[PDB]
This record gives sequence, C-alpha cells and structure tokens, in this order.
Amino acid sequence: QWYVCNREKLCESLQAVFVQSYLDQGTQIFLNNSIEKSGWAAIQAYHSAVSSAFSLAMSRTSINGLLGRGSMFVFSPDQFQRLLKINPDWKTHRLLDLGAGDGEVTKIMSPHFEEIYATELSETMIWQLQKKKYRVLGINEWQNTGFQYDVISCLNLLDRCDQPLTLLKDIRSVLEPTRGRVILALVLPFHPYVENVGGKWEKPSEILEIKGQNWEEQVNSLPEVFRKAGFVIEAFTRLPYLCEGDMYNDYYVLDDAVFVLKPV
Amino acid sequence: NHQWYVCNREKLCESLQAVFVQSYLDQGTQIFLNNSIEKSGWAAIQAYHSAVSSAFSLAMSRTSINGLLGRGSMFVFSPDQFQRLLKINPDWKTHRLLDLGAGDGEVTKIMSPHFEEIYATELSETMIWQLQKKKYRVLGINEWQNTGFQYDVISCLNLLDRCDQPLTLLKDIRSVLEPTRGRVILALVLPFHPYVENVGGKWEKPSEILEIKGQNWEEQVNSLPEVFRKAGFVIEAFTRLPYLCEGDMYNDYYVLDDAVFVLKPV
Amino acid sequence: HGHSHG
Amino acid sequence: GHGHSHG
Ligand SMILES: Nc1ncnc2c1ncn2[C@@H]1O[C@H](CSCC[C@H](N)C(=O)O)[C@@H](O)[C@H]1O
Ligand SMILES: Nc1ncnc2c1ncn2[C@@H]1O[C@H](CSCC[C@H](N)C(=O)O)[C@@H](O)[C@H]1O
Repeated sequence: QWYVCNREKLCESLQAVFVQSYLDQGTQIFLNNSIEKSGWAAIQAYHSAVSSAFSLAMSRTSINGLLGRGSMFVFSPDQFQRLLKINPDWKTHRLLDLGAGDGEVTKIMSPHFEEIYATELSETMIWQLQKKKYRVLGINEWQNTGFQYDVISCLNLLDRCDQPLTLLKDIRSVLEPTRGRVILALVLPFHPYVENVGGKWEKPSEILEIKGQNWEEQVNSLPEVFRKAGFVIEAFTRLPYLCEGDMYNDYYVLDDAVFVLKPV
Repeated sequence: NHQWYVCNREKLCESLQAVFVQSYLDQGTQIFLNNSIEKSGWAAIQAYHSAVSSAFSLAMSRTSINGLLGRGSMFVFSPDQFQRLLKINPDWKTHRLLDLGAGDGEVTKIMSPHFEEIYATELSETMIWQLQKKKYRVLGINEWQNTGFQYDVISCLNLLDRCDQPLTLLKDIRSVLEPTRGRVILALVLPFHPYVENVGGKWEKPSEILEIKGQNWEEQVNSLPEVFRKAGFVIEAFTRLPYLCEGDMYNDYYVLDDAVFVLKPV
Repeated sequence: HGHSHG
Repeated sequence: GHGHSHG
C-alpha cells in the first residue's frame, strides 16, 4: 500500500534505479510502539494539554521536541541498508542530517558513522539532537566546517525550508565527491511551506519545479531537478513517512519518496 | 537604594570622570519595582511559573522559559534616565534603532518611543515571539550587518557577557552605525563574567574574550575605553544603573550592577 | 493533535 | 529560588 507504485508510470531510467520496500520488522516495531503509546491515555491528555497552551508562543515542531513526542519514522535499518546498498556493518566517517527533527530518524543511520552532525531550526530539537550526542551545527555553519561529509541526509526538509534549491547546491559543495552519497526524503504530493510560530506558515523563497498529478509523476520530475544542483539518482524507493499518533489515531502516515543521490 | 547608583569617582579614569552621568532611583524605576513586588504577591501565577520552569528546564534555556511565560521582565533604565543619558529631550526622535539581544523587549519598550523603525535580534525562539508581539522587526544574527542600512541608534544591552563573539559584535556595530550622528547604547554587567547560554542550565565559554581587567566597578570601567577604542568608539556618557528583574515566590526583585555607556564613533 | 510534519 | 532572568 505505502510501498508500491506503477513501475510502468516511472521514467525508463528511474525504472532501473527503483528499490522495492516492504512492511518489515523495524516498521512493525515502530507501529506497535506507537499503538502502545497512544494506548496510554494519561500521556496523550498531558501532551494534548501542553501543546494547546503553548501553541501560540512556539512552533508545532518545537513543542514536540519539548515533549519528546511526535517522533517520526522513514526507513528501517534494513530498509536503509538496502537503498544505500550497504552491509549491516558498513561504516564511514561523517554523517550530516539537515533538519534532523528530534533525531529518532537520525538514530537509525547513526551506527554507520564515527561523527554525526545535525542542523535544526527548533531550539528544543537542538536539545533533543544534543541528547543523542550529535554535534548540532548552525544552518549556515555546516557548509563552512572545513571538511566534507560522506553522507548528507536531507530528509523531508525541502518542503519545509525557505531556500531548498540553495540547500541542494550547498549539499553538493560539501559532499565528499568521490564516494559520498546524499539520501533525501520528500513528501509527495510536494506541498512546501515554512513553519512559523502559532500554527502559521509562509511560502518558501525558492520554488522547486516538482510537478505531477500522482506519486509516480512527481517522482519523474525530480531527476531533472537533482540535475540542476549536480546530482543523479542512484537509487530510490517508496516509503511511509510514519509519525507517532495522538489519542484520536494510533499513528500518522505520509507518502515519502527517498532518494540516494551520487554527485555528478 | 543608594548603593545601586553611586561610584567612587576618585577611583575612575579622569577621562571617565568627565563623562559620568549621575542617575538616581527615579519615578520610572519605582514603577518597575512596585510592579515586580506586585507580581511577586501573585502566588497563583508564581507557582504557575515555578511549575512550567521546573518542567521544561532540561528541554529549554532559562531565557526561552522566561520568554514562553513572558515572565522575568528585566529593567535597566527609565525613559527619563534614558533621555538624560543620551542627552536628548522627551519628544526627541530619529529613524532607526537596533537592540542586539533584546530578550522580551521590555527594555526596548523604554527606548522604542524615540524611533520610527525598531529592529532587534535574539537567539531564543520564544523571545523572538515576544518581540514580534511588540511589532518589532526581528533580524538574523548575521543579517543586520548585511542588509546595507545603518541604524541611527544601536543598543547592545548586556549582550556582550552573554554572546560568543563579543569583540566581533563590537566591530559589526561600528560598520553599520550611522557615522554622522549615530550613538551606541551599551549595557554590561560587572563584574564581567561571560558565558554562552545553552539548553538545560549548561553553558560554554565565548569564542572571544574582552580585555576587561578591573577589580571594583570603577576599575573594570577604567579598562573599557581601550576596548571601545579597539572598535572605534569613545565614551560620550556613562552611568551606574541597577539591572533589575521581576521576582518570584521567594523574592520580589533581583538586582545586578550595570555599567551603561553611550558611545559615538571615532 | 496531528501528524508531526504539518 | 528563581534566577535573575539574565543569570
Ligand atoms: N531552514 C531550515 N534549516 C534547518 N532545518 C530546518 C529548516 N527549516 C525547517 N527545518 C526543519 O526540518 C524539519 C522538517 S520535519 C522533518 C524532520 C526529520 N528531518 C525527519 O525526516 O524525520 C523540521 O523539524 C524543521 O525543524
Ligand atoms: N549572539 C546573539 N545574538 C542575538 N541575541 C543573543 C545572542 N546571544 C545571546 N542573545 C540573547 O541576548 C539576551 C541577553 S540577556 C540581555 C537581554 C536584554 N538586552 C536586557 O538587557 O535585558 C539573551 O536573552 C539571549 O537570548
């Protein structure tokens, strides 16, 4: 359901790089953990109470990290080791996770790096990222650290930032050019906005030319977009952008398209 | 009352002795003290503030907690004290103001009537909300020098001892200050003990250190003209003011020893 | 109470 | 019991 697509509708060159995912162990563990967390009605009431009172003074993201709630899921360890095509014990030097959220998505990729680096707009997410021992860098500081990153993860951020196309060329410049790989998640249908305080939002200062009338077409528009910033798709899959749920629903799902981009 | 305002003028640099303004516990300062004493009797809220801070101390910075609740509003000078320090009349006005590290903007509100456009910066996410509620224009920490404009007045009120690059901030102020008539309003907590606030009662030493060598309030101010001269500033007027803040369940107000300086570019 | 992505 | 907002 979340993992399949009409392989005919894809572009012929995308047909050769697609990877099939399945509802495996780790996804069930997350789903079963989420169903358990929602079952605790006392927490949900406390969560749905704190967020309601401070929603005007903070962002929906910052409140989540303040509570450690609403953690999300993209790929399982095996799902990640099948898209990147790495063995369970694969390991390189540096990771960079841009807009890493509360880090429960970065923690899946963490066993493969000696150094993890993360950026986040939310002040409580930075605290959550430092709680995972990650070196949290500024949003304009990572491109100037004086060293390159072997894997730069940009998961579900282009539809959430002000200058996404700038971020793409930024990643291209600091990615280790010989063997570095970029992993990039994206919610389709592509609906971008910049989150603001008090449930508000603003349109981004850079428009991405990601168009389509379904999942397969919006994916087909992405190869040329990655070609702009100097990337080519090495592999990609369809995954659910799973998120922890409230008292109303045990979990939430969004349609994610993850890409492994080698620099060209 | 008195110990908040007096300095040993004989222990001052004889160039600072000329430009020292004597301020006093005036009406505007007592408007703050009476209110802080009032809001300390509100035990209903004083336990509410104590509840939220105890809950979110590990997840946010103490400043961000104060911003979310809007509590802990601080005080430096009154409008009269502010007018007397800038050598300006009550109805005086100009175009641009920039308050670097403005907090919840309760000290900016003292200066705000004198300006047509008020810019300010902050690191705390909740403090920026408190500033935009006052309709101020919140700029990034590295945008205010690169917008191109020069601010007629730039205020760095006790940001030096709390930021990572203080001397860089001094340099950045000199570049984008209106050179013909622009003044700089500087506050600084003495004894100078700097750090950079992090989340959860932790901290980190600033990347830069300022040459503030002094032992009493007067001696630390003695070495300041050198530091300001390094940034292209001379001291036009300065004073000793109590750096106040709204109290709590146990105390009505918290006081610090502020040395406030009005500077002009040299 | 919503999905934590908007 | 409660800090001076500055610190
Ligand atoms: N300009 C920016 N720079 C860095 N992070 C940003 C940003 N704009 C938005 N973000 C972050 O991007 C996140 C989008 S939600 C994505 C969370 C995480 N990457 C995941 O896939 O699970 C938000 O948490 C937000 O804090
Ligand atoms: N590098 C920086 N840029 C902008 N604001 C900063 C900063 N470093 C610290 N700050 C903010 O500056 C404040 C210093 S406390 C001073 C607040 C206010 N100027 C007053 O006099 O009361 C803190 O709230 C902190 O959030």
